[PDB]
Amino acid sequence: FRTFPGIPKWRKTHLTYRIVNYTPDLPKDAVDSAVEKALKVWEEVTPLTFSRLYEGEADIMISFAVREHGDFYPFDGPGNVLAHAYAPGPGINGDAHFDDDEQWTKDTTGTNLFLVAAHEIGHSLGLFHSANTEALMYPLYHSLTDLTRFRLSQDDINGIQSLYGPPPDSPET
Ligand SMILES: C[C@@H](N[C@@H](CCc1ccccc1)C(=O)N[C@@H](CCCNC(N)=[NH2+])C(=O)Nc1ccccc1)C(=O)O
Ligand SMILES: [Zn+2]
Ligand SMILES: [Zn+2]
Repeated sequence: FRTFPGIPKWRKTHLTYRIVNYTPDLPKDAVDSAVEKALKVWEEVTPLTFSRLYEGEADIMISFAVREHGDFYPFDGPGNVLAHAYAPGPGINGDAHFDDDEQWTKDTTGTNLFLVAAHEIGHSLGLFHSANTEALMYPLYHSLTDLTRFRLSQDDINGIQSLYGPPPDSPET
């Protein structure tokens, strides 16, 4: 995890997101699921909340692109960069791009989209590669016998929480 020159942090908890386009491999709902999942993954370790917008300009407008797609980060075929994302902010910032020139799956068999989505989103949220191998923010793909149990490492939470931090358990004191 990391911050930025100005400290990454949205001024609102009620965030919005949107998938501009999908990949010629997965179904729509399936793709959106990856985000829906990535979001929840962080929702578990932040007070933040999310909402989808059938139309309009959402805060996190997730949009895929192959090869060149603006800026200076030209995709190229399958493999390599699976998905990249920038710190939070207007314009290029907040957004997240995947590789449309790559296969995708909804579980541990292909390049688990959600698994990748929870990484890119991390950049969007305001944290970068962490110092743990079990972490999904690590600069290397990481799977599990059962992703249905997957979780972010303390390394990841460290930042996501340090920048925010959800409330304690209700049934307490
Ligand atoms: C590209 C961006 N996103 C990562 C996701 C890594 C990840 C880890 C754990 C769970 C999900 C996702 C990514 O796609 N990394 C690439 C490496 C990009 C190197 N770029 C460069 N040198 N300019 C990656 O891991 N590719 C890859 C694909 C298949 C197998 C192994 C690695 C990043 O590197 O920060
Ligand atoms: Zn990009
Ligand atoms: Zn990364």
